[PDB]
Amino acid sequence: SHRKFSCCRKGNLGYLPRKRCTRGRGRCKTFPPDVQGAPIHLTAFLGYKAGCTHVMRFIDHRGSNLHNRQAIDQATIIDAPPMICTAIIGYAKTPKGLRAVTTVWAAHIAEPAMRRFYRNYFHAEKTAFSTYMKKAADGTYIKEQLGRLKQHADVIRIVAHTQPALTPLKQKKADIMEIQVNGGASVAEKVDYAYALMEKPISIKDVFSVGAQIDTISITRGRGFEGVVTRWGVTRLPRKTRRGNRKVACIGAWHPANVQYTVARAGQMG
Amino acid sequence: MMQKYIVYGRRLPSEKFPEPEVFRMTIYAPNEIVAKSRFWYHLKSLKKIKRTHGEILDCQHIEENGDFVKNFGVLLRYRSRVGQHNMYREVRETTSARAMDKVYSEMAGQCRARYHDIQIINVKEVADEDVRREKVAMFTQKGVRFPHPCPYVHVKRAARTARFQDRAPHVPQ
Amino acid sequence: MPLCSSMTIKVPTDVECTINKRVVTVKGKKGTLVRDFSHAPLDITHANDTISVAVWFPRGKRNALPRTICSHIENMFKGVTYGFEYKMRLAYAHFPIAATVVDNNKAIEIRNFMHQIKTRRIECLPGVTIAMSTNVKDELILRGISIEDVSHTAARIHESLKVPNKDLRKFLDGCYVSSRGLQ
Amino acid sequence: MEPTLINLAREYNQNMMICRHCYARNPLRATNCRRCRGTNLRKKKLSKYA
Amino acid sequence: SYHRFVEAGRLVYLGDGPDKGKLAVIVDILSTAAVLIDGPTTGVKRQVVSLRWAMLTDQVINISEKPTTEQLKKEIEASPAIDTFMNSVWGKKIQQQRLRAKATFEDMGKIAKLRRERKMAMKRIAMSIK
Amino acid sequence: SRIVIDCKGHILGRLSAIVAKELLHGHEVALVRCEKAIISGAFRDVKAHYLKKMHKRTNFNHLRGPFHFRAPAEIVRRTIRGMIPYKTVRGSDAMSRLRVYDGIPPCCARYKRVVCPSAMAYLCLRPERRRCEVGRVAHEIGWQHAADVERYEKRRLEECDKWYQDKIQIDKKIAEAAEKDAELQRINAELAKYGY
RNA sequence: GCGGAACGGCGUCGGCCGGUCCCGACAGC
RNA sequence: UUUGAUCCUUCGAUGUCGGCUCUUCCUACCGUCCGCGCGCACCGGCGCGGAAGCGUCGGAUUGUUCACCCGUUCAAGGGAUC
RNA sequence: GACCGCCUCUAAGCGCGCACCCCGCCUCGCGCCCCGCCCGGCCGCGCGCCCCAGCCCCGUGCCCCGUCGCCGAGCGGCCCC
Ligand SMILES: [K+]
Ligand SMILES: [K+]
Ligand SMILES: [Mg+2]
Ligand SMILES: [Mg+2]
Ligand SMILES: [Mg+2]
Ligand SMILES: [Mg+2]
Ligand code: NA
Ligand code: NA
Ligand code: NA
Ligand code: NA
Ligand SMILES: [Zn+2]
Repeated sequence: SHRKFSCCRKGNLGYLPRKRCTRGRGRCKTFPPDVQGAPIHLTAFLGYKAGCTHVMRFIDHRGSNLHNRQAIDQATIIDAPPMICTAIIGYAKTPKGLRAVTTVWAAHIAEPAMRRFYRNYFHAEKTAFSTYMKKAADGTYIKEQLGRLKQHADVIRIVAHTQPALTPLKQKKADIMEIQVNGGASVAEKVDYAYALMEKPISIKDVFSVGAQIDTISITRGRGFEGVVTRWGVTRLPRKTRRGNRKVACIGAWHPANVQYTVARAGQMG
Repeated sequence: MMQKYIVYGRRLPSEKFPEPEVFRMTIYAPNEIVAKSRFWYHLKSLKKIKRTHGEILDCQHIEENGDFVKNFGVLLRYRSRVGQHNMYREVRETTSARAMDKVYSEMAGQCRARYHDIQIINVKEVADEDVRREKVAMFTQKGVRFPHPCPYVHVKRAARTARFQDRAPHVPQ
Repeated sequence: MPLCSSMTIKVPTDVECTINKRVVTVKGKKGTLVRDFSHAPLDITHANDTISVAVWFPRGKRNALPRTICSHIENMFKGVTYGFEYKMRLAYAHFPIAATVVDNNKAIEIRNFMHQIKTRRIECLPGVTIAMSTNVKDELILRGISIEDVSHTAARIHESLKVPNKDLRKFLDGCYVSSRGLQ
Repeated sequence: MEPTLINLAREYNQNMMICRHCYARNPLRATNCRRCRGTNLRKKKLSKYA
Repeated sequence: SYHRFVEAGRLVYLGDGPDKGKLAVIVDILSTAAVLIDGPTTGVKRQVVSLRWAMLTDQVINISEKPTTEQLKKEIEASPAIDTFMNSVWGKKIQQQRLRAKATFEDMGKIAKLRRERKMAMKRIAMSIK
Repeated sequence: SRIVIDCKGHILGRLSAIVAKELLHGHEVALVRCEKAIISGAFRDVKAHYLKKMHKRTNFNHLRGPFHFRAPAEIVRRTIRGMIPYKTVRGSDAMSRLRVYDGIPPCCARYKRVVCPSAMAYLCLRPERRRCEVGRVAHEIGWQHAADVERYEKRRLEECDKWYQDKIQIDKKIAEAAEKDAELQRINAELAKYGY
């Protein structure tokens, strides 16, 4: 028979499964769309969370009770040491989706990236890019590869890495990220702009501006194995229950003779 | 596929009717067994003579010529699911036996009436000046022309043997 | 007709037309105009300044095509020799409706309908021009060589002006078509 | 409004037929509803402010 | 548009039925579904066939309104429509197919051997001279 | 040798039947330009049918099937699979001999293509019957690559057009050389006695 | 081309019975 | 989704009412969405078609389902071994 | 805008359109791709397009994957790290 009173389900089914993230860090799935003719600019940056604090500001918001007075707001600080560009990658739009054309690496690579290429730097034999750095001593090979990219690509991204030595972290290897280049009038302008800042530092001051809005991607705090009351927010059972009261009383009907994926269960949280 | 038969029949002579009257009918049927069955069917209803009280004197098959085209008018009655109806139809054919086939196929396809549900009242040949239906009339005129009504059939028929071909064939017209 | 249904029309002298695979092109002193009919099975023939349209084996709804196609062709002819002119009337009771033509007669802006706050913009279809009547006071004129485009634009305007959630028998306002013709 | 203007509006907003089955708008001398094919048609009622 | 029409005197090629592969002439029309044909000089007797069997040709013969069997024969023999049809592309192809119609299992082997040589000869020719 | 069929203008079901029979007999077949296959019926009815088909899923876990593909090539492959005993070794090997593509990719651009006229729409449907292409339905139910397929096909078609004239001249030269050559004349004369 | 009724259809094809009509019907004396 | 009529399966046992908790499904639609009609001036009401996304609550008495009353953003009906 | 001289939102054609439907964003993700260390082994031989009430002269061709074919180049694919 029918449930007597109206109530919604508990929790969002669009965030399933609730499992530990298997990606090393937060990754940018999509980049902002590219519009031709706008000034050429970068679209993303990578930093580290530092703290929170107060601010007092003046609110000019026509039509609200706050329009001409002060407000105390919460703010978050993110540490953003400069990034080093070190490679260029181009993609082609295809009936099968986005396919890479080729990636061109700079002549000289810094120690943090090399460290990122191994698991134990002290013992590991140092062979990554050993042949490549001899070929690319002169600019000819780089020019040829960039000509290929100019004649065959639709989307241009650069590869930058962080410098953990400028932070209080214990890590010594760097994080490598791809950053898209948006704007310009053609792919050649994008390729030249990307080539103009290879092996050079990039400051967050040149990416974002004050008053604009951004998205933040990360990995939330961990809690381990957790029960339904805290994992899904279901109601606790009354005090007289035998065998405890932190659970879901009924986990299904007789038919279907299975458990549905829409029922709350215990497992990993955070 | 019909034939046309002339059947003669009579009631067996009795003591008070030494020489009974003879009856002749024209029947269209696929063979002579069916022809005699239909003869007795009509004689029972119209003259109160059953197969058991009578005899068949002769069932003679008659073959027509079949060179030119004539217009035939057929008057019939058939039983539907809601009673009985009369009907006049016009057909164009070379023989009266071939016209009956066309009539029976049209009745089967359009009204859903079978052989034993139909009674043929009269079959006559009509002149080009007294045709009643528009299709026959439009085909009786002189110098009538039209393009091939279904030239795709020739191309389709040949594709059954030649399954895979190096180009799509055209339909000549 | 039982074997084939056909109809014929006359080609005027000032107009010249060409036919090919059911694509009819007409040229006149007002411009050129093209239509496509390859969506129907038709036999179009040109002989001694007459167009004839025939359909073989007219079965069912195939019998309705030759006459409508002939009407479309005659409309093309009358458009090329001299275009169409639809006239609209602005009907209002209390708040006058203010209409302004922008983009060199290629669009119009309507403001203050029923004293509303939002404004309406409609774009004339290719080959359609819009202007306000100099003689008559509250009038709209749209001209063009294709009867389809101008009537479509008039319908667009009329549907754009619509009173919501009232008794439409009593609240009568908007633009209405008052005349269709040539000149 | 001029009376002629009211005549123009009304011919767009008052004069039609209404099907007693589905309530659809039908032309002024139609015998069958364009939607349900039925034949029980009516006349759109006149406003009191004629 | 249309160029070949179902009419009296039109030459017709039979592509299906017991008498497929022969030429005949239309003498009368029964309906949009059947015609009365006759080929006095090609091996076809007078009979009624459905138009689904007859492929229209480009030739037309001038014949009397309702000719008889013997009358039609002289009328056909007095005309060049048949002779000029066989010399066309379609006529030559029909002759070739008639030739193919008579073949056994021994000549199937010989034909295949010659086909193999032709394929090899074509490859050598194309390579040698572009 | 592989049979490569150009599925432009073919009726989906009839082509599937022919291809399944060919696959079970040990032939390898590839289908190209699958977005141009045709389904008879008004676009509304076809779309409603496909939406209804997409509505069936295992209630207690949608990852347990049935799966509903959106690209035209996978739609065609599923239609073919419906006509084959794919749960046995004999039928499982047949489905591994089949390749389906949207457009004409480089892996197949150099083959000789054929058609099956018995399954083509201009011979199978009456003129006034409605029809639609599988590409439009696929786009309406979630396919993402229609515009890219169109762009690539345009580029390839122009490039192919550039290639036709060289073939024209080379073919003319080859024909003249073949006519001149004497050994071929003997073979042609020998074959002419059999009507070939 | 759903199991399916009273009852509707100017969907298409085929009929039966009655009127009016080149002495000009029908739809626009 | 009522209650009857019947006795096909189950007496070497399928734990027999309601509440609490939790999920899913139906539509024969109560509010919200889009159209049309009115004996539709406005406000407010009433009728019809498409539409199942969201909402459909807190209390007093009763084991109660149900019922009944107070209040509020004014408060449709059902299924899943009743 | 016709069948049905008139009238008709429909029969062919065209426009606008719903808290519903589908997609994006968002969560998971088998398999693939690029690059690095390396620069390897194997397999195959075959491209005109467009329309069907112009169908531009048709109603063919292939029919030998060994049945004698197997170099190179080119193009395509697979394997290993
Ligand atoms: K509920
Ligand atoms: K028991
Ligand atoms: Mg207890
Ligand atoms: Mg149990
Ligand atoms: Mg038990
Ligand atoms: Mg409903
Ligand atoms: Na079950
Ligand atoms: Na029950
Ligand atoms: Na129960
Ligand atoms: Na969202
Ligand atoms: Zn109605």
